[PDB]
Amino acid sequence: TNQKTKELSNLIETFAEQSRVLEKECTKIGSKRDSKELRYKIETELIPNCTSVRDKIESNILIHQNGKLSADFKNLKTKYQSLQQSYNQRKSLFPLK
Repeated sequence: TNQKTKELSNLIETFAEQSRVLEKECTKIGSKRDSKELRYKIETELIPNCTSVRDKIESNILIHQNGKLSADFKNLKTKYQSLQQSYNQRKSLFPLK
């Protein structure tokens, strides 16, 4: 409703996308597309931006005030964590060469 909290959803809205992205880039990790540029883009562009997107959401106290939104990012950062883990492992099992 509020413009301030509205701006938060904009960050979350991206996180939500970045979330699917991580799982997207993570799904290809060690699978054909497996390329240094990918893992690099992932850790140097995706995750860094996804998590950075969190700090932006977490920075907005409205995230702690708004119960609904509070869960929004929480679900993203949460699901995002699973992605990094599922991929981080795969990346260790599917080395490039």
